[PDB]
Amino acid sequence: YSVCDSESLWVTDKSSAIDIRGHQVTVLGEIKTGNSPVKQYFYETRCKEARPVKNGCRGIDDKHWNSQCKTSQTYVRALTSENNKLVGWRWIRIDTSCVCALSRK
Amino acid sequence: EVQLVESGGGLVKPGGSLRLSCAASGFTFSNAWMNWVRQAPGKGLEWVGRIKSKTDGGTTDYAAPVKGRFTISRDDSKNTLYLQMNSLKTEDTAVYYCTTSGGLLYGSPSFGDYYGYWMDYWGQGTTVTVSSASTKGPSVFPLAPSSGGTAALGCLVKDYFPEPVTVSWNSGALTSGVHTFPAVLQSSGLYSLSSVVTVPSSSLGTQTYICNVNHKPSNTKVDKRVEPKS
Amino acid sequence: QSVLTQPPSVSVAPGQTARITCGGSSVGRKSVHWYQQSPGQAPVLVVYDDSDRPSGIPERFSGSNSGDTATLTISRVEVGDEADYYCQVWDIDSDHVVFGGGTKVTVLGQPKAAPSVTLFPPSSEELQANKATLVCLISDFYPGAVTVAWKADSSPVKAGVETTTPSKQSNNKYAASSYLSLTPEQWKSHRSYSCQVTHEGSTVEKTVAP
Ligand code: NA
Repeated sequence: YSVCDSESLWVTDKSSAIDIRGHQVTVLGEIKTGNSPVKQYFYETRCKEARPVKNGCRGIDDKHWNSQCKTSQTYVRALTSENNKLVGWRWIRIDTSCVCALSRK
Repeated sequence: EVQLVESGGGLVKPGGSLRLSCAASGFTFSNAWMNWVRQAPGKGLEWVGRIKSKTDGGTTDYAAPVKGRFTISRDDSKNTLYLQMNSLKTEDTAVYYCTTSGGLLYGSPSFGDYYGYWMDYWGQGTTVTVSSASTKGPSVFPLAPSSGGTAALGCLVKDYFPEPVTVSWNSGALTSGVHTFPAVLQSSGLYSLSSVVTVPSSSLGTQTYICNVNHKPSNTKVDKRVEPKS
Repeated sequence: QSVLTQPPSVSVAPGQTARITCGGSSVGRKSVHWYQQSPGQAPVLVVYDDSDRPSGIPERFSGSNSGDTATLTISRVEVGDEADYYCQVWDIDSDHVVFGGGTKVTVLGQPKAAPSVTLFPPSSEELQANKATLVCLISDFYPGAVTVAWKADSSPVKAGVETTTPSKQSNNKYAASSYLSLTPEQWKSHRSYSCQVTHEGSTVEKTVAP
């Protein structure tokens, strides 16, 4: 078991993302390093829901803690543009895990 | 306006030491992070080290080739940055620039910070030469005259150290046609330069051409008459 | 300690656009700053945070960032923009400020001028001292770059050659000099020596004999 339940998916229609600068950029549809192009896909993992149990994450000490499952993001490099100019590889934020957030009381 | 004035550069032998100062004005020096950046002759810029503001901890960081030999410090009550350079190496030969850092909104940059941390003011620098060569006056050789009715003659000023050398002709009475070329720094560590003067070929047998070489670092003076091969 | 890479040189005519790229190191993870260094002067910040302009910097100077590479673009170039330009980043992987190797921007504001070449043989005085120096004096060329090649008879000779950097003369053209060291026996065994100076793909050659 986990404190939070996550689910994974192959994302094939990402057209926009926030990059490491905190700016919105366009994510291109495909890539080319070798002989032919490769469509640009991402492997994402997100929370199934915010409260897998009534009071939040599973296994939390209800009396002393508030809790909530949250989707966390990581950086991956992606071929990107800015209003179809300045095409290049940028570090962008994508859903990568589900983490339990805590606060006393 | 912001001013940064470096001082303390000079010529030393390997293993010597020097202390650079940088007098700042026109801004709150105590709030600024300060850097030293150097530039070897004819090469690019190379960060030497930094010292944070006292607010942000007043700590220092150094570039790899300089760690353990150089010490940065600051005196906020005199608005001065210091660079103590010990155990100098020939690779340390460079112009040394004093620099302020800008774009620090949050004190010390965090891991995830993308923007910030540029060098918004630079001083004009102080020159540090580290060389194992010893002070040495030049050997002077005549470059014999050997068309527009003109001949080129001159003299070769060889194997001197350190700069500069002053070449004149006929004690100063000859300036038209004189081209004293910048010196070459040889692999031996010594300089050589040439001065050539263009003159009319008709005067080669009736005008005496003497080149006066003065090397003040060694107190060497040479008068050398240049004459045709014949 | 990570390598920020720039092309070593760019030539551009007045009015044209100069572009200087910069890659490697932490480009894409930390913002890029750009510095202009005019001959004999300290560097000057001309772009910060990829694309912001400090007060007083002409709008002709703009930077951009394409993630893996950064570009300084100088529109409507002027002869005053002739300088070395350095990009700069905080290098995460080594905890260093790092600079690119620098790009020399040459602005072609004068007509091309071929170098004048004067070549001197060793003096008899030097020879009697068991030394020999060939002196090749190069002057009045524009733009300010030459390549010098020495030839024994007609064979290349790389050893013993010391060539200066070019320097600006008061007439705004350039001068340099090159020295070939030989032994007196090397000098006398050959029929001639030659100093060949190449400037914008054209060679000016001078020759001397014992
Ligand atoms: Na050209």
